Amino acid sequence: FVNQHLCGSHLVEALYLVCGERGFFYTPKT
Amino acid sequence: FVNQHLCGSHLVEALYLVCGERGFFYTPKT
Amino acid sequence: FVNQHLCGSHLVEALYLVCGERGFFYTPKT
Amino acid sequence: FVNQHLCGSHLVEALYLVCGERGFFYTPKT
Amino acid sequence: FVNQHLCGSHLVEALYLVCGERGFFYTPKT
Amino acid sequence: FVNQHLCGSHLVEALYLVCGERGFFYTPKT
Amino acid sequence: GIVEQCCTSICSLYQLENYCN
Amino acid sequence: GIVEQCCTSICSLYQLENYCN
Amino acid sequence: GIVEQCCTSICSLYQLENYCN
Amino acid sequence: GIVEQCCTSICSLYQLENYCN
Amino acid sequence: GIVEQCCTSICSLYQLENYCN
Amino acid sequence: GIVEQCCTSICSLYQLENYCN
Ligand SMILES: [Zn+2]
Ligand SMILES: [Zn+2]
Repeated sequence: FVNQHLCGSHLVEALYLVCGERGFFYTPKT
Repeated sequence: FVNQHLCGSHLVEALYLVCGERGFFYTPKT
Repeated sequence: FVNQHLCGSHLVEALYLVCGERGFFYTPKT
Repeated sequence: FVNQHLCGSHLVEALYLVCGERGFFYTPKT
Repeated sequence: FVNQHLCGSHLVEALYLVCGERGFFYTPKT
Repeated sequence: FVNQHLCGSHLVEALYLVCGERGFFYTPKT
Repeated sequence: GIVEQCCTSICSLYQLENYCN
Repeated sequence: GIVEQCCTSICSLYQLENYCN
Repeated sequence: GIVEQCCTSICSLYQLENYCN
Repeated sequence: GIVEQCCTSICSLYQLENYCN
Repeated sequence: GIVEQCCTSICSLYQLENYCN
Repeated sequence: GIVEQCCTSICSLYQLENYCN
């Protein structure tokens, strides 16, 4: 199987799904 | 990964991200 | 009135809206 | 179609999909 | 800082966030 | 702007829209 | 109204269509 | 399939009902 | 309209307040 | 089933993967 | 913290802005 | 960064775990 592009708010939604309680940082300028 | 609490459309979003191009079936109890 | 494109997670959200309790299948390879 | 239980932003998403290019008004009680 | 494009359902989600209880109109033909 | 009641992924969506290209940290209590 | 009925109870897509322009 | 009908082309909410169980 | 201002071009959350009731 | 377990309790992404085609 | 306050109570966009980088 | 890896290119859910705290 191959993956797809995750952009904008969909990217942060995916980070929420994967990290949950751990929290995460979203730093697009990095 | 972490455990998830997922209701309503949030569950289908999670299935979409987990399954990708494989697709999925959504089968709620009735 | 004319319709719009429904792609990615927005497509599955729309299937959830339309099918609800009936369930649905999302099979993009088909 | 099926009946829906829709709160918060989920209701505006549903209005967006139902109404399309017609647009809509969102008028909560205050 | 510079802003980004808000399209489709993401636009109405943003209107919900900004207007909330005040309500809003989404009239794309205007 | 209005006050917000935001749970789950809705909070991360709001952070995404408020912060834009600045990015953000999501730090739930554990 | 509709915003409240959909959330406290249930509503149909046909009832929502009344809020289209 | 559904992606060709609804994403690449356009489809209505009625056509989406084709993919309900 | 709103699509031209916010989707085709870019707009701020302050400009979105123009479309509140 | 899974739809109910995820909402009334909690579920893991590995449990969700069983619903992939 | 903010995640909890927004969900159990209410919060403003100005309070959220403090979590921007 | 994350946008280059996951949006411009493609990434897996495993690679997203790199941005958890
Ligand atoms: Zn989108
Ligand atoms: Zn929700």
